Formats: sequence, C-alpha cells, structure tokens
Amino acid sequence: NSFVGLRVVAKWSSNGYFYSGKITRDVGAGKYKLLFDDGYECDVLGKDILLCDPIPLDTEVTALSEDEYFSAGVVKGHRKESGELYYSIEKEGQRKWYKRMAVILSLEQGNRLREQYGLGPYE
Ligand SMILES: CN1CCN(c2ccccc2N)CC1
Repeated sequence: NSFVGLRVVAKWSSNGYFYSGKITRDVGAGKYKLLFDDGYECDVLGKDILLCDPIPLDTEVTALSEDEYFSAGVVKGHRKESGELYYSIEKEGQRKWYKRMAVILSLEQGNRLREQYGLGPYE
C-alpha cells in the first residue's frame, strides 16, 4: 500500500541531476530511502522524487551520446518486452535507444515535472 517499491526518477544527493531508482523505505518526515539503479543509495526528500514510470512521451531529458558528451533529447518511445525498460530518445531528428538508468534529468528538467509527477507534498 505504501510508496515502497515504486520506480521513480529522483534527485541524487545534492547533485545537479535526477537519476532512476526505487523507493525502498519511508524514513519519516517526508524523506525516503532510494536504491538507485546504478547501485547507490541515499535519502531523498519527497519534493525531489518523480513518480512517472516510465518518463512519458515528449518529455525533455538528458542522455550520454557516443560514450562522449551529455546533451538534451526528447522521449519518443519505450520498449519493455525484455522486462527491462529502454527509452527511444530523439536528438537532432535522429533516435537512439537508452537503458532506463542512462536517462537522467537536469534540475530544470526534473523540477519541471513536479507539478505533474512529483511525490511531494508541495505547498
Ligand atoms: C545515482 N548515481 C549515484 C552516484 N553518482 C555519482 C557517481 C560518481 C561520482 C559522482 C556521482 N554523483 C552517479 C549517480
């Protein structure tokens, strides 16, 4: 019945980006323990957790291109046939697949989605 077990996209620690993870504990006072998909764990405030699973079509996101540089793109599709989520991300009229954990949100991109998808609460 609780928020535990939900897949989320959440601000990591006090960094500039939100990353994919899972809520593993309600630690009280509107904070949650998260297990991030890369294996790291931290406590995150509810205001900094997005509940959209998956991130929806036409969302502006960030991803690594060519194993070289991070830049923005737009979500244009999803694949979950294998039981693992992949996103189709469009950059400059061209699309490429990205595993769930490779799609991240800058503070601007993630804060944008609070009104629609934030855990919260928000006053
Ligand atoms: C979710 N996951 C947590 C660890 N992060 C990290 C790794 C190595 C250096 C800095 C940072 N922030 C990457 C994102």
